[PDB]
Amino acid sequence: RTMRQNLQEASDVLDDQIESFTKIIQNHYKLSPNDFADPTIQSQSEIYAVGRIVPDSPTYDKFLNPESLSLTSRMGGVGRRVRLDLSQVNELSFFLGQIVAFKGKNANGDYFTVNSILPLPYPNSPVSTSQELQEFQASLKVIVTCGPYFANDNFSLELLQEFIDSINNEVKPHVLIMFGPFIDITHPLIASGKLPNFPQFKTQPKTLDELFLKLFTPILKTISPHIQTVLIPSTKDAISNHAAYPQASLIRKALQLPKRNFKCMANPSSFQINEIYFGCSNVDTFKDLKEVIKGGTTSSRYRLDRVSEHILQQRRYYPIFPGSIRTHISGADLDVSYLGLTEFVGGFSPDIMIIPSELQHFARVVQNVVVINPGRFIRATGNRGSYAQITVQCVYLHNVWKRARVDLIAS
Amino acid sequence: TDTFQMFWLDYCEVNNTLILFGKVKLKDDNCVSAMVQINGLCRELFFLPREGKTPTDIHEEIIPLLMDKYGLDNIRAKPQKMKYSFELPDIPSESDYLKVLLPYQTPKSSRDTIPSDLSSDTFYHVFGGNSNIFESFVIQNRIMGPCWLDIKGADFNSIRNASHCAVEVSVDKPQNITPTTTKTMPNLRCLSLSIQTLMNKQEIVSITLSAYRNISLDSPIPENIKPDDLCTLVRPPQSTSPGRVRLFNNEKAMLSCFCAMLKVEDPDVIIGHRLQNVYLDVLAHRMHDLNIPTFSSIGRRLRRTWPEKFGNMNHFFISDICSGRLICDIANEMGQSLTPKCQSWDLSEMYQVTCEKEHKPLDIDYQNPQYQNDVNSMTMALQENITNCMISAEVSYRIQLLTLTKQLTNLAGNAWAQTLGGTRAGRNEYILLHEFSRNGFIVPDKYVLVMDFNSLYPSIIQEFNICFTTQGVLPRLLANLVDRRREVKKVMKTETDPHKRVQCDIRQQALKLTANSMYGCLGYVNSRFYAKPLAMLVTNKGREILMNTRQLAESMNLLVVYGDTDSVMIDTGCDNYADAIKIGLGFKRLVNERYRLLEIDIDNVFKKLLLHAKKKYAALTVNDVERFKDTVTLELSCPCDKRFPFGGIVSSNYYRVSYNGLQCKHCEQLFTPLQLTSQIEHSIRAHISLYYAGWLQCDDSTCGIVTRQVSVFGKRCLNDGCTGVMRYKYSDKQLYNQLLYFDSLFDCEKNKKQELKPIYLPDDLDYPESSIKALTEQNRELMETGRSVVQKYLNDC
Amino acid sequence: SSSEEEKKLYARLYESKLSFYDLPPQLEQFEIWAIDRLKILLEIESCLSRNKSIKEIETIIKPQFQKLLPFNTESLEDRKKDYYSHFILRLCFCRSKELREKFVRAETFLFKIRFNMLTSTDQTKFVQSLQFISNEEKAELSHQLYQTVSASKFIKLPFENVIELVGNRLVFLKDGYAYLQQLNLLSNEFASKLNQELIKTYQYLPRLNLPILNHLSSGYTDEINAQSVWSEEISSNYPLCIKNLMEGLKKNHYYGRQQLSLFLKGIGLSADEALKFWSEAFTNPWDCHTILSKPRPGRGDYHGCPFRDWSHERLSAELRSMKLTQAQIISVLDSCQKGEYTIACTKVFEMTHHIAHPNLYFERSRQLQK
Amino acid sequence: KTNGPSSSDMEYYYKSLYPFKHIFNWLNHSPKPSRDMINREFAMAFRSNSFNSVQDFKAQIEKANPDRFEIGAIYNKPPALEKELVFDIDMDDYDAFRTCCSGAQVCSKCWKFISLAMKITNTALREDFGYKDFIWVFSGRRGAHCWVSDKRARALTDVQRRNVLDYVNVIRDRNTDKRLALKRPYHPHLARSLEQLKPFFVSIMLEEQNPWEDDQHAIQTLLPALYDKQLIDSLKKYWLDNPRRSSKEKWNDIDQIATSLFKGPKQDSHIIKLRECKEDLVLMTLYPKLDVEVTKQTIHLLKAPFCIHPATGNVCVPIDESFAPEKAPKLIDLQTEMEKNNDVSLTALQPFINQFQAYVSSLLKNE
Ligand code: SF4
Repeated sequence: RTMRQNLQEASDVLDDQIESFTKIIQNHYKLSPNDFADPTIQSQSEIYAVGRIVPDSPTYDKFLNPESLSLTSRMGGVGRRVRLDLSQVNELSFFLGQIVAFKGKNANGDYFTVNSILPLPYPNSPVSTSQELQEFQASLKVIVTCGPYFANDNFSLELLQEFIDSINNEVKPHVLIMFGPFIDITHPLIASGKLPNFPQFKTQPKTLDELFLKLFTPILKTISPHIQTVLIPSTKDAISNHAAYPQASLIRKALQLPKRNFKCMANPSSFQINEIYFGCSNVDTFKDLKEVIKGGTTSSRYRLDRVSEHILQQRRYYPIFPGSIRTHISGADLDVSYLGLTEFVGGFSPDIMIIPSELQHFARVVQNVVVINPGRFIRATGNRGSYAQITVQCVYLHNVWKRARVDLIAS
Repeated sequence: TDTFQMFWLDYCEVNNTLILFGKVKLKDDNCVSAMVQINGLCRELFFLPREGKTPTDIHEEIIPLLMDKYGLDNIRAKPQKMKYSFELPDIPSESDYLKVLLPYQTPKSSRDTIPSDLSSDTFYHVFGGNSNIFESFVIQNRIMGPCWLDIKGADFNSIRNASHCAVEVSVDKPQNITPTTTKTMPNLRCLSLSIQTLMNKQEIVSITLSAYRNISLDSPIPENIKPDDLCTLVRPPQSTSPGRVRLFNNEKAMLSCFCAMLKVEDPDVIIGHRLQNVYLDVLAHRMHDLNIPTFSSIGRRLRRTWPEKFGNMNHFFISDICSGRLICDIANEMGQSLTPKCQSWDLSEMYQVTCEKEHKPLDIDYQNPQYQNDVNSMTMALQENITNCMISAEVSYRIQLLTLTKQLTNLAGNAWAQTLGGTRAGRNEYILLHEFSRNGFIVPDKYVLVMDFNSLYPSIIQEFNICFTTQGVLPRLLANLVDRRREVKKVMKTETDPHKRVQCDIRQQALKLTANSMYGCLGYVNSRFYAKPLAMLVTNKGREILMNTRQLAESMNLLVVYGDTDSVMIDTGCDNYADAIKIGLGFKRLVNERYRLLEIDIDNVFKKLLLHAKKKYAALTVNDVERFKDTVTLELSCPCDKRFPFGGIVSSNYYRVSYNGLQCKHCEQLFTPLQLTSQIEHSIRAHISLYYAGWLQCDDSTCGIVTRQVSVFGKRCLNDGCTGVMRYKYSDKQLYNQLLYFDSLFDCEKNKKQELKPIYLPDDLDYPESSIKALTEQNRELMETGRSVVQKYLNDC
Repeated sequence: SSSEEEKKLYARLYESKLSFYDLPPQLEQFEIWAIDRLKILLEIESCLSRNKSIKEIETIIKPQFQKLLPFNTESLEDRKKDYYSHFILRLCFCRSKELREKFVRAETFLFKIRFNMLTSTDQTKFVQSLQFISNEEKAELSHQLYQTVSASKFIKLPFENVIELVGNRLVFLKDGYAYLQQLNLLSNEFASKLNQELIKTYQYLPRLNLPILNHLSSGYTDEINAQSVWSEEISSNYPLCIKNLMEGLKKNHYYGRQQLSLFLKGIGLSADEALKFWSEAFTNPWDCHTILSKPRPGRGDYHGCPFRDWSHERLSAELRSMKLTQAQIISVLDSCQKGEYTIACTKVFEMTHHIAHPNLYFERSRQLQK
Repeated sequence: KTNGPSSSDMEYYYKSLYPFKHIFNWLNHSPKPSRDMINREFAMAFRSNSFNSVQDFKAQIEKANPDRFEIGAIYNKPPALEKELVFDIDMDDYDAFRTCCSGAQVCSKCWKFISLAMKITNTALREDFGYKDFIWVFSGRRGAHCWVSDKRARALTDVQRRNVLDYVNVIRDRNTDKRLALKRPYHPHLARSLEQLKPFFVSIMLEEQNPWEDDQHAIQTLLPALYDKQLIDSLKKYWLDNPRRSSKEKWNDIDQIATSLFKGPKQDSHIIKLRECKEDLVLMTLYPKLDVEVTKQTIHLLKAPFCIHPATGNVCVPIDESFAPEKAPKLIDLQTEMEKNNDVSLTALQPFINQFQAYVSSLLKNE
């Protein structure tokens, strides 16, 4: 796929999100489609409605509140948007791009009064047969890191070397998952072109791709062949030529990394290590999701729990739309036409969900899903960052949350 | 021996019938007047089938509908293949039509005609809807001007007190009337009228009537023929107080006697000078003003009352009322066309020109008081009237106004009255109507020498086969006319009898005039057969021939003094009649050698010529650029930090591409390749990121909002009710162009050819071949490596 | 029908990516789906009338399939769109013999293209959803079969099913049988069946008695003077675009009218003569940069630049008729390949006697005779 | 000038001799009158239609007394659905290769061109198309008409008739001033036809007709069949220096001069190419030269069997393997036989009626 943006196709995808949730709600709560009607027009009767949370003006203030939100699909209400009256609802958390289901009424034509919120149901968890679990049996250690890997004012990978020595000779994990950026295109020396002569290279790199081959490849090559290593990019990776989410995987041969133990995965990607389902995505949902909140009970909860539940409910790793912007320098860079690929593969909730963030590292169980932010491997100043270690005790529900221990370790 | 035989002269239309006026022979070999009322005439309509439809389909639709509107029991109709070759664009060359015979006399709505653009799903055009009844009769029965008519089934008891004629009959159907071949005609009763008026309203003071009761057009009319009767009527101009003179106490009494005399005389032809559009009008209105009950005797149909609207239409009413008697006006358009040597066409002038006799005209003014008490003045004034009356007659006979017009009428197939009182158009019209209709065509709905070039256009039409159909109909018609004219001239050379010879000369003249008038058919703007493409075609060829006629004249060392399509004047260069005529004939032969059908002749011989204009003279006569227009510059920063746009190997106050690379002019430090390419790549990625921010903009200039919100109908604007279209504000065309621009900066061939876009306008404060060639090859490697960084993203796009 | 019974019917009707449209399907969708199929069929007919090769037609229609009528998708909606559009066009084209023959021809050609775009596995499955000869019969006929096929398993069929291969001597004939072409047999069966079904559809149409069906059926439907512009003396001075526009106007009686009208004004055709010219031609000025900027001509269009718009095959035939040598033609085509249309046109001017305006081409051609 | 038959001779012929019953039974494809006859077109050509029975057919032809009539298609209504597949072969396209006859003459020598044309066409109709029910009929002068009456042949569309014609019509370009340059390798039909014609080429072309003994004729029709200009120019010089060499000598000179000219590693390519040119010339001279128009359309009219030829008086009889044009009975000779024996069964026409009857009996059995 090329760099094309097609408005009809983008709009198709946004329409389909509303429609597919309409079917999930109808099956879960066992409602008939005749119970759903168009909330954008007046009725005498209470109705069920499903739609996307949007601002009530298309040119809107940075800071939203419960009085400045609107909610339809093309079939549901000819795509019309209707202001939300949330005054009869004491507890809520909404965000722009959220798909939601309501019970309510448009009494007079110009507002839809929400009487209750029908919570979206949590997706199912993967299962395994007894045979498969016995093979896996015949503890599991997974290490997870996330870039940047060098500081803002130099090109030292000394900390990464120290780390590699540690995993090779002490920790000895089965798998290492490394998230980009590796060479971050917004690194301030890279951005300004203040790139020095490297006396430890016989021939100087002429491009950022060559800088990766001379700087990272030789150090990555030293990771033990016994440790399978997975690379997942960022849209800030200079080495990627696909700078939109969802992002195609890097090409391992081009990075001159050995087949013996390196796999390049897409951003996002989902995979199993033994029975454990991982869902990995490298856009900072945890930083970006700005909730509009009402209620003492909702506000007293931890933000990271609420945000993880929104992601599980929305069944996509970056449900915010329009995606966030850094102001132009960088952003989520959503390729809206392919948001399909960012949905939970198979409709399954992952056992472990890893979504690196610039917020402080964390590991939390939410709705029986282990949610992990390993933090940045090095800090901008050059001080130690962090990484995550996952140790898991060796049809059936994996109950990874009951068997997994996650440590957040100073790198 | 069992059929009614009449020589027809004129006609009139009334109550959807056609009346013919003419003469019948009696047992004593004398001829009296007669009228024939013709019933049963129909309009010939042709309905043009639609694509896929047939005439039978048409028959099914309109015939029943026509039976209703007109209230007819049955309507004769049948399929018929007809050809079309005129100016209506959507009609084919040939088609099967439905020919419908719609009677003029119908029980209902007889005055309502079927329009050509009648709405229907079976046909899309209708010809013949507005057919004139005289036209229908003449064309259907192949009547060619005044002639003898065999009339069978003549009803002698149907018509009662309808006319001023001696014999009145009728017929139920026009097919009962056929033309005979008899070439002779009966003598005509001619009555010369001369009227003296008075300006109060124009009022009539006196009338002179000179009767010639045996004018034979079959033999030349003897010069100075004397009238069988001469009478003058007069009323007093102020108060109440040769040949016969009759006095009346007032004008009403006078005009009453006039009408009575007209009835008894029963003339076939009324001769006069300026009758048509001067004196007949005065005569008519005065009979109207004074309520003369017998006013209709000026014609041959009897009416007790005038038309309702009587009091442009005045011309028709009078012409209609006169129907039955031919108006022989020597000074109307026809009369003038036979007397081109005149200039005013005043009576005395015409008399001089045509008869070589002098008459000094008295200016009679009856307003003058002397005419109420001075008997000698009154008598001299009446003498003037009598003289004018007999002069008018004599002139009309000398210029052969009747025979020529008759021959013209027989050739064109129109009415004698129309030839006498109309323009050329009428003849031009009917000659074609007869010609086309007979060959299955549908016609449209209603010394200096003066050389004669009148035959120019008719020779062009014949030579180049120019016709509505294109040998075509028009050229063939002309060829026949020219051929017959030769046949006549051949017979003349041999003919000994002066009578037959004079007759031949009349025939020959008529044939000539007919041919030389044919151009009017297609050239006259208001012609029924007008065709601009043909007119222009004939006109252009006419210019060429005339232009080349000039060159020909000069090739004989002659000088063209003047020229036009009708005539060309040539200076012979001689001072002798003989030498002049020989030059003239030599030129005649030369012109014909180059144009076989163009036969010019010598019309005028000028021994001397004082010339000012054609009719003004005295003489002695003898007898990538646009693609990048909105891209933005690549901005580089020096690893001293000065920022500047990079425009390739081009001039700049900020940087220099030297033999060892890109150099900063502020601090002299050289960029390394990585220092350049990291910045190229960083800009690219900034652009690609902006592009993926997905800003949208609205079309509508009165709205224009920019937003990142996308409606589930993408193109639809989110402003309540706004009808504008939404478009990605960084289109993928713009992105691609931006990258292609970056690519161009590091393209060696483009750098060397100096085809890059300038980074600076001339008024910019920072405004800055063989050096570029050299420097580009010296930096090839740097360029190609810079270029590869752009290509990383261009193949991915 | 519950949405599940309808899905099971369409799963059974479309076990193959191709269909003979044997069973009937069980207003905006009706019109759009009919219009979208109709556009593809008109593009097929436009390419057939231009004598394009099957491979060129396949290349032109491939992007139209992705846009208007996706083939080879697992989407139930695209499969529905293909069925319903076919049956909706049966209602449109059943009315006249000419409309049926045009529809059967275009639709049978559409079937051929789609069959060729299938995988060999999908073709075999579709044929399963033509008797091979024995190895003994192959051994007996081996010499005659090899001689026939050399220039180009065996299937034995009546020769009447492969008349096109018989005419070219591409198949061996014995005792009224041809030894082979399967696509031509399937296409003839499809065409025959479709023609029978259109006749049946027409017999039932009076019960269905409309605006959309009528509209869709109708959607298939001076030295320099008005005469001299058609003459060789004047026309020998025209560049190829004006030649193309002309030949068209004569053959068929917006952009082309504008390009030609303004060119003729530029050569001196008066307003009055131009109105005569157009009225007479309808029997039933831009420079090259401007001409090239207009939307590209499609089937039935004659505007644009032949050096860009025509195939090298068509240009070569035109240039050969102009007496150009093979070396001259290669030089012109090299310029065309480079996108240097005005250079190609300048070369044609020079070889038949830099120009970048049709009126300058005409004026220069006239100046050479004055 | 032997005048053709008089109008009274034609009246006598249709009254007493013409085999109306056999022609009706042939065209009707049944013993009982059917639509194959009632709806069949006939055209009549006069010295200046459809039929319901043998009696109606006889009575209308006797009343009309045409110089010939022509058989057309079976229609859906009484005067196209079906017609016999037909071929016409005339001598005209062989005139450039015969010396035994000039203009519109024919004899048993040049009749061998038509005999070979019938043999090659019959091989294709039988072996390649599987047709069983066909008959050849003398055209009454110097050609022959084939009528293929198999149900499958009768029902052919104009497209299928054109494909059958294009299969059998190998010699599309009849111009003898040019090399045919036929497609290689030969199609199996063309290879088989060459092997069938080769044995007759020496005896017919090189010996009996000997058309290339004339050096101008050899330059006009033998030399243009060769591919190589140096060979053509060398042979032309050699025959100018050695005039009036027989066709057989000139045929051998081609190989001798070619062997002298074409030496070294490329010689085998020239030998193959010369053999191909000689093979193309065997086909140019002896292969069937069909009239292409009569075969293409179901509606084409063709002269009925047993018509009289208006210039020769010959009956258009069925052809067997023994037939030559001199064996065709003339109407005047048949009238002279009938004066002695007033019964058609005692005339020279009866063997040809018996042959045609046996054909019709076979056809009706197959139907
Ligand atoms: S290059 Fe210009 S003048 Fe020549 S054919 Fe193309 S558009 Fe016409």
